[PDB]
Amino acid sequence: PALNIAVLLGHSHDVTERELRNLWGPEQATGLPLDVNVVALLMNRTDPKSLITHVCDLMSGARIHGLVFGDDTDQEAVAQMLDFISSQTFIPILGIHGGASMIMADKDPTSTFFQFGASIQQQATVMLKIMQDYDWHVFSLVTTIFPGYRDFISFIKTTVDNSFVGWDMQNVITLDTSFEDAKTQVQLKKIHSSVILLYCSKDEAVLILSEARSLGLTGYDFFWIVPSLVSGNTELIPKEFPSGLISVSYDDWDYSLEARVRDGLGILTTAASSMLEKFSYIPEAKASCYGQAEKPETPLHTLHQFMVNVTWDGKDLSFTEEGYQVHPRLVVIVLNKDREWEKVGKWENQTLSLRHAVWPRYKSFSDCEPDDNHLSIVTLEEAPFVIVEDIDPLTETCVRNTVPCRKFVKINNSTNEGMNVKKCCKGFCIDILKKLSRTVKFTYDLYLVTNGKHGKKVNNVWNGMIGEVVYQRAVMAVGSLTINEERSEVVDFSVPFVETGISVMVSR
Amino acid sequence: GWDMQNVITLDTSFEDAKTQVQLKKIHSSVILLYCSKDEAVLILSEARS
Amino acid sequence: KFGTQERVNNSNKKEWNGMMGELLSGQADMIVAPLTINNERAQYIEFS
Amino acid sequence: KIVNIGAVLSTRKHEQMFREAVNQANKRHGSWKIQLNATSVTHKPNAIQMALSVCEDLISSQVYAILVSHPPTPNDHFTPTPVSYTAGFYRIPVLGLTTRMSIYSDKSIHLSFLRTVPPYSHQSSVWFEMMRVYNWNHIILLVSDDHEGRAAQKRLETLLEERESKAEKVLQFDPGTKNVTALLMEARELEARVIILSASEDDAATVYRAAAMLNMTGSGYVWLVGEREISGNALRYAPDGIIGLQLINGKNESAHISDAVGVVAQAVHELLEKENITDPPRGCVGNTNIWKTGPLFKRVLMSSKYADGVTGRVEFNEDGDRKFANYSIMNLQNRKLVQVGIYNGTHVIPNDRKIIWPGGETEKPRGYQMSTRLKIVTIHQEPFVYVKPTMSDGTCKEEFTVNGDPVKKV
Amino acid sequence: SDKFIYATVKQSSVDIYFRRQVELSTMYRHMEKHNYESAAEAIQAVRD
Ligand SMILES: *[C@@H]1O[C@H](CO)[C@@H](O[C@@H]2O[C@H](CO)[C@@H](O)[C@H](O)[C@H]2NC(C)=O)[C@H](O)[C@H]1NC(C)=O
Ligand SMILES: *[C@@H]1O[C@H](CO)[C@@H](O[C@@H]2O[C@H](CO)[C@@H](O)[C@H](O)[C@H]2NC(C)=O)[C@H](O)[C@H]1NC(C)=O
Ligand SMILES: *[C@@H]1O[C@H](CO)[C@@H](O[C@@H]2O[C@H](CO)[C@@H](O)[C@H](O)[C@H]2NC(C)=O)[C@H](O)[C@H]1NC(C)=O
Ligand SMILES: *[C@@H]1O[C@H](CO)[C@@H](O[C@@H]2O[C@H](CO)[C@@H](O)[C@H](O)[C@H]2NC(C)=O)[C@H](O)[C@H]1NC(C)=O
Ligand SMILES: *[C@@H]1O[C@H](CO)[C@@H](O[C@@H]2O[C@H](CO)[C@@H](O)[C@H](O)[C@H]2NC(C)=O)[C@H](O)[C@H]1NC(C)=O
Ligand SMILES: *[C@@H]1O[C@H](CO)[C@@H](O[C@@H]2O[C@H](CO)[C@@H](O)[C@H](O)[C@H]2NC(C)=O)[C@H](O)[C@H]1NC(C)=O
Ligand SMILES: *[C@@H]1O[C@H](CO)[C@@H](O[C@@H]2O[C@H](CO)[C@@H](O)[C@H](O)[C@H]2NC(C)=O)[C@H](O)[C@H]1NC(C)=O
Ligand SMILES: *[C@@H]1O[C@H](CO)[C@@H](O[C@@H]2O[C@H](CO)[C@@H](O)[C@H](O)[C@H]2NC(C)=O)[C@H](O)[C@H]1NC(C)=O
Ligand SMILES: *[C@@H]1O[C@H](CO)[C@@H](O)[C@H](O)[C@H]1NC(C)=O
Ligand SMILES: *[C@@H]1O[C@H](CO)[C@@H](O)[C@H](O)[C@H]1NC(C)=O
Ligand SMILES: *[C@@H]1O[C@H](CO)[C@@H](O)[C@H](O)[C@H]1NC(C)=O
Ligand SMILES: *[C@@H]1O[C@H](CO)[C@@H](O)[C@H](O)[C@H]1NC(C)=O
Ligand SMILES: *[C@@H]1O[C@H](CO)[C@@H](O)[C@H](O)[C@H]1NC(C)=O
Repeated sequence: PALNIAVLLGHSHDVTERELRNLWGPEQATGLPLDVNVVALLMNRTDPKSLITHVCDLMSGARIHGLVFGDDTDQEAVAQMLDFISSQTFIPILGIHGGASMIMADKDPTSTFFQFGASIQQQATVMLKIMQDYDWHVFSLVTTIFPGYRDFISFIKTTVDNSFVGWDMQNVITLDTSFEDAKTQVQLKKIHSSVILLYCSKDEAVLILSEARSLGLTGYDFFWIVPSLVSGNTELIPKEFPSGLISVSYDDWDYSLEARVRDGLGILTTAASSMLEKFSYIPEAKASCYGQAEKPETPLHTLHQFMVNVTWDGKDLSFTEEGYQVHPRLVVIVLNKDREWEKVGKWENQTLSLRHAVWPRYKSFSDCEPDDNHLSIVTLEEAPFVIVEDIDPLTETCVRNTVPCRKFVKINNSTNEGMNVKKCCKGFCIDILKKLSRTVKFTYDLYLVTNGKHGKKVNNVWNGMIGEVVYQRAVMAVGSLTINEERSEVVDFSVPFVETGISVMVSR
Repeated sequence: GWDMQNVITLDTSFEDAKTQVQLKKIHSSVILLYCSKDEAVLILSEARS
Repeated sequence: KFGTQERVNNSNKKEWNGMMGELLSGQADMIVAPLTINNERAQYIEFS
Repeated sequence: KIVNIGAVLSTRKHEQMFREAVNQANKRHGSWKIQLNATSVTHKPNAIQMALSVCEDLISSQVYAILVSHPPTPNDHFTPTPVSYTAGFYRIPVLGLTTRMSIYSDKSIHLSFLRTVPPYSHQSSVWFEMMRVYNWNHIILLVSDDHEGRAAQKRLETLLEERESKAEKVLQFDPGTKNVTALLMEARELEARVIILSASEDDAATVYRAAAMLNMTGSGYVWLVGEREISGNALRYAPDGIIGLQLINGKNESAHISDAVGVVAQAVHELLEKENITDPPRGCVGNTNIWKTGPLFKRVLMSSKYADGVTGRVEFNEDGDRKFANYSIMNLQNRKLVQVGIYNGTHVIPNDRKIIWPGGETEKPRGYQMSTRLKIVTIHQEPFVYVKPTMSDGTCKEEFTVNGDPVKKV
Repeated sequence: SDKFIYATVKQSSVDIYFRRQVELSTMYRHMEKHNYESAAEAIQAVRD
């Protein structure tokens, strides 16, 4: 049995037809019971008439049992068109890049059309994971009348209702219109220092963020989380977008179009192999789009139910009933001080890995007030005073009477680098630090020290707490730090809170 | 035994980015205001909003 | 089991078990048992 | 100066009357500044044929808005879907004449789709108004698993949120299922006696047959359904006393055509007074760029209120759907349907007709029947609840306390 | 300590109360592995 797959691309990409055909030449028995004859095609642009004619020609002539579509522009409508074609042709159509990669809400029940993208629910889940990892439990929700907001709000409410984390949701704001006129400033002014989940369009986000800045809602302690709708094209960035704007999107940097086409062809091949193993033979495609065939056109067996269980060589590219990828390749990016989108974290296998364990402070604008109440504090593990413990397996976050603290742990002594693991620090000194925060009204980023041990001057260079404080890497050293003549000379000390001398321990 | 939370000075305009976070910093139930009537109207309107 | 809000490993959904699971799912309408009252249990059901 | 308007109509006489309405609107507004030229095309059995014809005839004619209606054939399986996609490519607004499917209500799929009739999802609002009239608090939902059932359930839940109340249960069944007995068995043990059903005609007929064979049509039960449940085969098996809804001019074509052409003419006249107005693209082939002022035309249509519409005051909400339509609450009596009142945009007003509730009784049934069979759950605690195995007779031996009083056992 | 083991019924009110308490967490991690399925089993275990 020979399986014909048509791969449609545009002239914007540099991939040629010969390269597309050579893509399916690995020669390791990719299809055990069948062989794949990939046919490629290139088109100028995307428009209804030419796209439909090309698809009909491919179905009638090449007798394709599937279709892989790669779009270059950002026209979302094409995606819907593709779905319609499926509903009229029963040929599985895969969205790869561009407009075809834009996810739609509800597909036709009889349409076997799937996309390489992430749904709004997955984006909201990734946002919640980002907020939980950084312990930004308190947050607000700002939405507009843009389509796809009711289901987003419902999913957010369902997630906040069914999560063991506190998730102190302040309120939900729905700005219908007249953002700068009236009836909207009163709602936007009642949000305090927290995290804002903004859902709108890019041009609408322009005005929303401009008014938020005009209302002083873009400070250092305000973190804005937005979906891929307002991120849009990575190349162009509005000037009024504040730095530190965390967004989630389908990655376009590491995941090249060649890998996209290879994964699509592999998905089609493994679905065909599974169907051949289960059913008898691949059904022939429809004769032609036109002619008004007198039939139900319903095949006895289709590939719709065989794409739920898909496993390619290394990755799990399974799909859901609605057509969303079970494990989409989602990337969390930020707008750095250079006014460019920089990749930060990734989300695969329901595991979120961030490059920065602690969120760095980002200057929202050139005229923003300088950071003064946010402090970096070093702390060392001491059994009576500072107890360091792993993340709670149940809540997946720091438990009560504990504070987050990142420890720089290496893979081993062999490597000259390590990662910051966010553990939970408690004890006497941690409680004292919490009380000081509650009194003086300052925020802290407590992190363990890995250079020295309680401080010692070697080669006229201090390490440990004294070294960290003197070299401007921290503002204070809360812990079991003993007051000493040289230490007091080098750095200033506070009033002692406990009498700690030197003593001798002996066995009874 | 008074509880003086803070002192806020509205040196700049009453509708810019400033004088909003400063106003938001108020958590007490009693506010002692001191200005002239013309900007008093604006400050009270902003507080009401 | 008396009843405790426990996280199911799949899909990460809160679920009540025991008398709580029986009552909240509609399988039971009233619990006459040595059920201790506390803050967590009063959030979802009502105690006399 | 000339402004073209495209139409995809069922019959030739419909096209002729649409052209006459275009001429009437041009005469009313005045053709001295702009002349409204109307182009029309008849439906075709194949959706791909529609997708080709809309580009070959309507798009190539540089139309500003397309009026789409259902074909004369009783089939109603998403017929206007192709057009709404093609004109959605260029953000060309599409006015829906008699398309009540709510899948088009989601603007995320159909970028530019307006309609002069409310979808089946909005019918839930009517039921909510009944909630305020007959004082019903506990209800049972029988929505389907397709998009219509989900949308109706979501809208009803959203409307009940403001009352701080929720439906007792939301039963869901797959479309086109021969057997539904399990859902009715599950619903029987519940206390709520208000059943709300919204599905296809075949599913509604199956549910009605099951309820008739399951003693669900007796006294104390009230059924609230939409239009689809009281039209066609679903009417044959509908239990007596069922309350259904029908829009006044849902199946009417001429009135909707006239009102739609009037509102689109008013919107075009209002829009052309603005500056840098951009003409629509000509032809699908060779032009992949969207219409520059297409979204502006969409907002103009959505913000336009017709003065004297035949079907009523034409007004579109934020979802691009018809608002404030006349609903006729219409009840089945003696295997015949009679109007028992009329529902306006916000409130329900009855008439001199007497409502006959299911079971034949005329008194308004209570929302629920109090269940006196409490399902009791108990845990094995030795000091409180001793548990003992029984003998072969079904009961365990009776004992007595120190005072001689017998111990009560269940 | 290892020599002194104290436990309670798994998934009950006392488990919730001990889990929520801020100073009582240290013993909770010890007791969570020793919880019994019902009161009768715990009574039998403490008896012998
Ligand atoms: C998805 O496909 C995989 C691979 O074909 C299935 O895994 C095999 O399932 C069969 C039948 O249960 C077992 O006999 C094999 O031992 C499995 N292989 C491995 C490597 O685990 C899997 O069961 C399929 N899942 C579904 C839901 O269809
Ligand atoms: C995909 O995710 C699952 C769930 O996290 C991973 O399964 C876990 O694998 C680790 C590593 O061996 C175990 O410690 C966990 O106990 C597993 N959990 C479950 C629920 O099975 C799985 O390894 C991941 N697959 C990858 C990363 O390829
Ligand atoms: C004005 O409307 C008339 C009526 O539809 C248009 O005439 C049609 O034009 C199309 C496209 O060329 C032809 O396929 C039809 O056969 C024409 N109809 C008749 C009866 O001849 C006319 O083109 C429109 N003019 C403008 C400027 O849009
Ligand atoms: C639909 O399924 C239900 C449940 O399987 C069927 O109900 C059974 O009906 C028979 C008599 O008709 C009883 O003896 C069984 O006890 C019922 N089942 C249960 C679980 O109570 C029902 O008959 C089915 N419908 C049709 C048309 O066959
Ligand atoms: C539905 O209700 C009818 C009437 O209330 C029931 O018919 C009676 O059922 C009883 C008990 O089975 C019989 O003793 C009578 O002879 C029946 N009368 C007639 C006229 O049929 C019927 O059984 C009920 N059905 C269900 C499924 O509850
Ligand atoms: C659709 O509604 C219109 C408007 O009510 C109906 O047209 C009316 O028909 C009657 C009887 O022929 C006339 O007296 C009115 O003057 C007409 N009104 C208008 C505005 O034309 C039309 O008959 C209805 N169509 C159907 C199929 O019921
Ligand atoms: C049915 O719809 C018509 C719309 O044609 C309603 O008639 C309007 O009623 C209002 C309220 O009295 C008047 O101000 C208008 O002048 C009437 N005509 C129009 C063209 O709007 C009629 O009231 C509706 N039926 C109801 C609500 O029972
Ligand atoms: C729908 O009908 C109701 C009932 O007649 C209308 O409500 C009345 O409106 C009049 C006119 O303003 C008031 O004087 C009455 O007090 C209202 N009564 C109630 C109970 O609300 C309602 O205005 C109608 N809506 C429309 C759009 O016509
Ligand atoms: C579009 O592609 C065709 C080939 O099918 C080509 O002849 C034509 O020149 C292309 N259009 C443009 C604008 O390049
Ligand atoms: C760790 O590595 C350093 C060099 O990087 C080495 O000097 C030291 O002895 C190592 N410690 C061990 C192997 O315990
Ligand atoms: C890993 O660490 C251990 C303990 O420090 C050490 O003995 C071992 O040599 C390390 N592995 C290397 C250096 O490859
Ligand atoms: C995961 O949950 C399922 C469903 O409750 C249960 O059967 C299974 O034992 C659980 N496994 C673990 C490791 O908790
Ligand atoms: C086009 O007209 C609109 C409406 O007045 C205006 O906002 C816009 O700036 C104009 N654009 C140009 C390029 O003149």
